[PDB]
Amino acid sequence: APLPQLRAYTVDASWLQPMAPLQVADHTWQIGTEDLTALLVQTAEGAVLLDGGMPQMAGHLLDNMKLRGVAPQDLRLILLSHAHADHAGPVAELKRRTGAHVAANAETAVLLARGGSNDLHFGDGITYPPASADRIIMDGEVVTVGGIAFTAHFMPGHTPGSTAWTWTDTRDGKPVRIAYADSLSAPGYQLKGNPRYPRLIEDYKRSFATVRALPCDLLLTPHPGASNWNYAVGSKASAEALTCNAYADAAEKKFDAQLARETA
Amino acid sequence: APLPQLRAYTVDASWLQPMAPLQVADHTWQIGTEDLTALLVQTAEGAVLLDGGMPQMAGHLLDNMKLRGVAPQDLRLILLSHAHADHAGPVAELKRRTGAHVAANAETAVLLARGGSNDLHFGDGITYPPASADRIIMDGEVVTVGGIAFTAHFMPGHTPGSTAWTWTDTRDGKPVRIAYADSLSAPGYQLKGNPRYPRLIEDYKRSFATVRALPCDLLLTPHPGASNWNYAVGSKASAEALTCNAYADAAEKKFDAQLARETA
Amino acid sequence: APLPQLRAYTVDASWLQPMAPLQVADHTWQIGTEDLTALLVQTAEGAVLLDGGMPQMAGHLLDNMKLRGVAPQDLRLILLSHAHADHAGPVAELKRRTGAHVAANAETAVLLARGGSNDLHFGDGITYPPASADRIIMDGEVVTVGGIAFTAHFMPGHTPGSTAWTWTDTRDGKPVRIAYADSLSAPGYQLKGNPRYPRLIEDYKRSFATVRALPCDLLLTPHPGASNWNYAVGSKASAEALTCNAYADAAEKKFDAQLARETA
Amino acid sequence: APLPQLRAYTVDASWLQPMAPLQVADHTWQIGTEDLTALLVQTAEGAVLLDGGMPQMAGHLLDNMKLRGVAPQDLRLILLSHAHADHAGPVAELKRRTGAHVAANAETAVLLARGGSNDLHFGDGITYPPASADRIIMDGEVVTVGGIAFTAHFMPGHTPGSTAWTWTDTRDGKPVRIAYADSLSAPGYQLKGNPRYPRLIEDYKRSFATVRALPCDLLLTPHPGASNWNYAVGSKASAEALTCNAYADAAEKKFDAQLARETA
Ligand SMILES: [Zn+2]
Ligand SMILES: [Zn+2]
Ligand SMILES: [Zn+2]
Ligand SMILES: [Zn+2]
Repeated sequence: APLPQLRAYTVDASWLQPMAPLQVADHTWQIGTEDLTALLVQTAEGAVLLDGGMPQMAGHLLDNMKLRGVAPQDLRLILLSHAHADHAGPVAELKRRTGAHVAANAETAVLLARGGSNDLHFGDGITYPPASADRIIMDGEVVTVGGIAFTAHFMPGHTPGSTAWTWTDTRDGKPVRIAYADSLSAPGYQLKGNPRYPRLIEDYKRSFATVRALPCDLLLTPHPGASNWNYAVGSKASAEALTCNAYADAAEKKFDAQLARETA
Repeated sequence: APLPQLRAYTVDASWLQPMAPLQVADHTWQIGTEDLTALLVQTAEGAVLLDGGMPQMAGHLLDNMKLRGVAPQDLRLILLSHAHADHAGPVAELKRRTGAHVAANAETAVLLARGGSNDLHFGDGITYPPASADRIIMDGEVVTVGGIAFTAHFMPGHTPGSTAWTWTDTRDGKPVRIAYADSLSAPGYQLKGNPRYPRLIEDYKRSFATVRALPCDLLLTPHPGASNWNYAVGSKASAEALTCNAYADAAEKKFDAQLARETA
Repeated sequence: APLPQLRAYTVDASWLQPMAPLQVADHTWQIGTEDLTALLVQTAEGAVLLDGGMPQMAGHLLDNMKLRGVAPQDLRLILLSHAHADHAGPVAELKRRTGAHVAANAETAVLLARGGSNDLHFGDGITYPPASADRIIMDGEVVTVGGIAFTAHFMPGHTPGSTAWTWTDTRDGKPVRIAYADSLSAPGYQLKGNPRYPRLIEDYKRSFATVRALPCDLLLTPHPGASNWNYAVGSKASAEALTCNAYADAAEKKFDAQLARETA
Repeated sequence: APLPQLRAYTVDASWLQPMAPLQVADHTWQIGTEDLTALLVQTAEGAVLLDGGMPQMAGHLLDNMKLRGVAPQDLRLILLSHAHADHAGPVAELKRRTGAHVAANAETAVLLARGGSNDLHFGDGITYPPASADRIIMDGEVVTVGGIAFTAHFMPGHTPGSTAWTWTDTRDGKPVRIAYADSLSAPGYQLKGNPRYPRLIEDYKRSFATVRALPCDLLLTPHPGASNWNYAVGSKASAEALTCNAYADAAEKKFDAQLARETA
């Protein structure tokens, strides 16, 4: 009776479907896949990448950056929503090939440093190549690259270091407040009485109100389905997108229903 | 005109005055100096150390542990209030000579990993040898060593990873709730409008209420003067010690007065 | 055309076949699987573990240690041959559950810190949970635990930080020089003109002579087949075991033949 | 009798005397102090910095880079001779303000990661702010930035990760082979029978022959006095500079004389 073999982290085929760079605003572009968000912000002093998706997406991300006229050495900063393999996967490889830095809070830094291993809920089942954080950001700290200011908003829940990023871009000169909020789900999490996360419910409830008050004109999520985005239709991608109130209120209803059946 | 020389972190002579192990409870001992707290908890499965003081105190700590019949390999865990040089100093040296592990939250871990350098308020002026954290603890997580359970209580303010530790010991069988709360001061900190700590005031106010509600029968602080402890008098050390309400209420008055004159 | 899914590191079923602790000397025991070596050294002051095998072997290792009367807190030190997933796999999990420290050289430390990712020859195909090294050892440095001295012998080749460990045990009082040498193979390695390892051939040739001169009465390897060990037969396990000269001379013949056909 | 206070790492005033950028070749510039070498290499795709000097030199280095028309974001890579405070000091601060990466071998990486603490010969007396390595280089590995190729040459002795860097620049089109070799001294080192460095003598002897065979037309050292450089005289700085043979042969005579009197 041999010990069980290792099992790889497999996802849906739509999570790995490459797409051409879809434009969100004057300086914001989606360069990930159909069901994984990878935001690129082109500035006058360099590019900024928010999340990266699965670890095997490092090559696809570099191709879309070259399509936007962005050399590897032009990527200046990598920002993360939360350090899971399906979002912070190719961060290690992108640091070696682009010369970019990674800015994340302490909780995301320690999770990214160990490659998602020893997860509070998943253990070692979802492990990705480890990467180090070059700058530790605090709640509400502003990060500026090429004149565009990125403000961090801590929303602990899915991970202790979940962060929503807000910045103001333009749409043919007319400004737009973009808010890239993280996930608010808890797939298979032990919500009540978790020894690894005793204050989990208090963090989710405080994060639901944090998402509601985010300065936002266009909402984006790491998984586009959470905010009712459809990258496949291109022009009509942001047609039925949800607000910050609708996204937080819908996630709280699922949280309370999951918390209620957990006690059953 | 040569560049200025480096300056060492010098403290008062009382902070470096060795003392014999002063007993606090049946299993708790003070093995630091007169003005620096180093709590040792002897259990049936090993010893636990809370803080260590200045970096040059590693030799004095090992001597007092040997006086208590504790070999270096018997030290099982090191706990920290906050990762500053005057408390988490000899942590790196103690890990090499005792085989103990360090448990701290993410904010204390990233601060301990870089040896206090790049401080949010002090910069590189107070640098100590770096040490790594072996276990990342969350708010309210319980750590048990030899039957004694240590509960973490996050109180961000002095540092983002300030932690108060509470545990129940005995006094000749009669139990006692000990609460080792961290400092609540802000020496020379920019309280309002700090770009490195935008939510500093919100963290201090929330930490003041956290200290008030701590389960406590005997309060101890990293600096014994903050809780009106006097290690020099030995038997009368805990005579005029402050409560949790008195300690938090007195620190908030100084915080508001400092915040008021800062706006002046 | 979706991007290819991730693939897990699968091995032979014999590499994951648990076995009872097989005795090697008075204080040395094999507690791994049939085709993976995990040496345990019981001393008067604690236990020492050399390698651990696949990452999913952490539970099996703790069971055999309990069979030998070794509690988790009794494991004092973990030693490694080279930081690959099939040997240094459960190191991260064993550190969290045993309170042991890890001693390895700089090259093994930086490879263990990133969980085998960014391998010089394998890339990210063989990734395991990352672990940190607590003590950096040099070539020829002696490590003593409970009176038994372990001497490190650098043999760079399979990995830049491959290390052979030698120590003197007994066999009913009669001493025996045990040498736990690392692998000398190069599976699919680019030997000549490797940009990631320009001095690869010089390191292998210098390592072949290092293995020949190792003080050895009984040779063991991470893979027992390399030294002609057969853990399955129990008593006759060390019957046809190879010497240090035979093991190094046979590995060099395969190295030269592989280097010759590589130029073809 | 209080414990002794901490003492800062003080150096000569000439080690902290700022100087204007002195030109070495068409693309190589000295931007450090009079007695500390800080080489800057301006390419078409960015700048490369070799060493930095004392930790308090980060501001002076950025000023000279601005004089050479090099913005902070233009610094692409930082190379190190050995990770001591008087050479790798401002590396941590330069990474935060320039967005550059650090390339060093495993031994320099683990020494830079702990800020020079726990030195093999100095202990914790010479501690500097810690910095992380982004790329691990091997012996003879080539690093190219903007067409200029930097080849690493391991020369363990002063530190286990001492590295000499060689590259070919020009002098008005006429090429010149520059070799930036590390120090070969051992100030107060225990050469024979050192438990922290058992193979110290073998590494020094092998490093002396390594420096002799370095491809070199102009030699530079971290301390300009070792190679008979005089940055103060400007034009006549490289007048009486030593060769690679003269520098290695003079250092070996001092090594043997120091090794001889150590046995006395
Ligand atoms: Zn997800
Ligand atoms: Zn203090
Ligand atoms: Zn193997
Ligand atoms: Zn020097």
